[PDB]
Amino acid sequence: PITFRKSYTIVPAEPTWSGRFPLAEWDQVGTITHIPTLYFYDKPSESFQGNVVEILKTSLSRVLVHFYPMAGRLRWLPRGRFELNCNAEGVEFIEAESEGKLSDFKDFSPTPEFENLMPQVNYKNPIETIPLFLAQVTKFKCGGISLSVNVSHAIVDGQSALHLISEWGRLARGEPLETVPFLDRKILWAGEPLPPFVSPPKFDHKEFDQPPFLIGETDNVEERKKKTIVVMLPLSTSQLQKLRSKANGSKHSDPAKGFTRYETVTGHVWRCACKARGHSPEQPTALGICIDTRSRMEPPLPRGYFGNATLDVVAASTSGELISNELGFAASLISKAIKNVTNEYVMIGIEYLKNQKDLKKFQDLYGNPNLGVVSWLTLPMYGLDFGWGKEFYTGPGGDSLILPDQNEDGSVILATCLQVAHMEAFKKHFYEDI
Ligand SMILES: CC(C)(COP(=O)(O)OP(=O)(O)OC[C@H]1O[C@@H](n2cnc3c(N)ncnc32)[C@H](O)[C@@H]1OP(=O)(O)O)[C@@H](O)C(=O)NCCC(=O)NCCS
Repeated sequence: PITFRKSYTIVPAEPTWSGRFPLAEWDQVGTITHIPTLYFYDKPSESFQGNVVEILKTSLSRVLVHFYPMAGRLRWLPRGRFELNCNAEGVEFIEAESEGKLSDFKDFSPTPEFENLMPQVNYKNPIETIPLFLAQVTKFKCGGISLSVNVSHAIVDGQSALHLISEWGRLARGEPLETVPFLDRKILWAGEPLPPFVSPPKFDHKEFDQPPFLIGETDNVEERKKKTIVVMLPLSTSQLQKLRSKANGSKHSDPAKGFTRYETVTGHVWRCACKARGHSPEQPTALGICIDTRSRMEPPLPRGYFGNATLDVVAASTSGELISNELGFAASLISKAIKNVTNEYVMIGIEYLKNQKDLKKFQDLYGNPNLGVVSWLTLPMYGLDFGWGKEFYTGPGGDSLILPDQNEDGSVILATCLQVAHMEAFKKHFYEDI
């Protein structure tokens, strides 16, 4: 319920480098729409006499000096490629008021009806009118505050978007940058040939293939149209210890290193989805894993590298093998697909994309029979202070998310997007068939 909405354009507070800015291959594939994050704050203490909206606008303007690419626009190039125009056209900031209360919210979680709180984007508009960054602050009726931030995956991954947001808070409190951004995407060979390969590369990565369809049909529009649903499913510390010890008992597990939380939960989720979808045993199925490459390259990417450095790697199996084998088998498929990602693997993946004739077939928003599990377990989300205090909740809006549980260290919450026809069976196996 919204009672006021007023929208402003924010440009950097000082002149900034202007011109044409080429993007890494990872910038131009996968998700190129906006990553949305929500932050909720309690009514500021009586101590606070600053101006909330003005603090936000002013510090955003100052932080855009150091992150000036965020203030630019995209422009299409030939062959599905695109680049950034650093033109300091600016970002959209919205100040809004509501006559709802913080206490009206049933609970806090990526949920719809929150859309009055998020700046909505019209992706059919011409590209040079679409800001890469949109923020909305909303004052509620009893003094609570909400802040949604929406930042293009076409120019950053989630790590770099949260870097931007964190520095925004720091500068609003008047203190210096924690991590200086490294902005030159040439370090990732943006718009440039890779070094020569010593040994010629074998282009055999699973993610180069297109994800399978359901065994009967020949394309996936029928599945794409079906009604889905998001449910939040907690996993307590002890449930995770059970799942993990069960997976480590399998001889596919690594000795001296167990399965991680991500590996275990993701294998469990893949098995549960397979059981719930009632596939024939031969049904191919692929699971997508986001992998941050920053520290996986040699040389590792520079500290504070600002851009997309995350790639989606695929593990694949059949529904019947996943269902019929123990949990450790599935987890070992996840773990093996992750351990494959060495420096050589990354460079071969970039070379593949450089040599593709059209990137449009790797862009825009997967589901049944396939799956994606995005780890949010290490993203520096928490403690964003502008300051009227830290937030009391923050979270994001075929993909499921593994979020940490901000109120019990080590516990997690799966944000699961599945078809309505399969959600009930999924929940049942998720807890029971532990
Ligand atoms: C692929 C990935 C998900 C695998 O995670 P993983 O299976 O936990 O394996 P890791 O090697 O990263 O970490 C092992 C353990 O040490 C911790 N850890 C290891 N390296 C770490 C690092 N560099 N920073 C923080 N924590 C780390 C992890 O939290 C994990 O702990 P857990 O088992 O208690 O959960 C992870 O490495 C990754 O790339 N994360 C990226 C998520 C992301 O960027 N998503 C947003 C995309 S827009």
